[PDB]
Amino acid sequence: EEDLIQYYQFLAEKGDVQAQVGLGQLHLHGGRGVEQNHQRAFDYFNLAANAGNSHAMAFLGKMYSEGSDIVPQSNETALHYFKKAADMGNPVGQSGLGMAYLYGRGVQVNYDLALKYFQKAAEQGWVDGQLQLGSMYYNGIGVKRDYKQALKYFNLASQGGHILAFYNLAQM
Amino acid sequence: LEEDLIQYYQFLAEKGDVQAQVGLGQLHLHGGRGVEQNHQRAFDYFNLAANAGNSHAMAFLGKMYSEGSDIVPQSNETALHYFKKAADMGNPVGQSGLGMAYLYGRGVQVNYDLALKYFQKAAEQGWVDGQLQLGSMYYNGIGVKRDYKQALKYFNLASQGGHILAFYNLAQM
Repeated sequence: EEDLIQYYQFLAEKGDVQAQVGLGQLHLHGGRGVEQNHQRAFDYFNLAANAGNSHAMAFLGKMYSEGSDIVPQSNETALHYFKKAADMGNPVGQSGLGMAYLYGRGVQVNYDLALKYFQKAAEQGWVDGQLQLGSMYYNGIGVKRDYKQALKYFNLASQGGHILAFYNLAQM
Repeated sequence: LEEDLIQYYQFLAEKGDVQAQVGLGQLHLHGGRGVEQNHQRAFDYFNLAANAGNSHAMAFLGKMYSEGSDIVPQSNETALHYFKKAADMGNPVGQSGLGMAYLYGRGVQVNYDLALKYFQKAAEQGWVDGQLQLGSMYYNGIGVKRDYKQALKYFNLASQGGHILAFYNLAQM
């Protein structure tokens, strides 16, 4: 079991992008056998992102949107990354741009754009995108109020994004 | 007021809403948010929705038929009927159903080629179980020659909850 973690660090060192992102995330939270390190997380994420991995880009965007002493907070490079991610089209990126257009974070407030981004994320099962979309329907922000739309997306979010999510969690 | 929503769903299912029939069916199948475990109402909702063309309803039926109960008397041949209807429509649960069927010759002749290809189709869709089956086959060289790295890829996917982003979703379920 320890060998599997070291094997992964080995494959990541040799350019396995999947391994870089996976490990990046485990250091970001502390994991299977992995001790938590934001340093190692940011470094892995830069590796995979420079290789073009959309998930890595989005993780960076997050770390810049919510800055620590290792990654100092900056909404401008968080935007840079959410936009690279979203172009490809990663739901986390789509959500990020969504928030930016909803609240004018580094961009002019634009409710249609927000709406379309949250919808794109929401379709891909991204619970947050669904929550955001639900709020906009509930509060009639991007659109005219539809409590039932809100109900649909809130329901999806509560199921974990998809009716089958339970079963994936049932084995995790 | 959650009860009012459960009743609102009962209302929508009763008026032909396929999603609501399937959703409530699932809640009755396991026992859930405000809902009592009831295999009978589960089976009725699943039949209602399957007749309407819903792949999830079909797959659920396939499941309670491969795995018999007192309500649903076991028949892996109709379990196969439904897994095949679901799989025809891209449903990962169905695809996985055929996969098991071919892996272990349940109501069908053993065929590792088919098991492997059905598990691939389901795994592609983030379905943790299909990823596990596929991983097992590569790891123990069942359908093909042992491919430790393939095995590893799918085990990793499974361990992440089917997708690297899955943890973030499943944390809010």
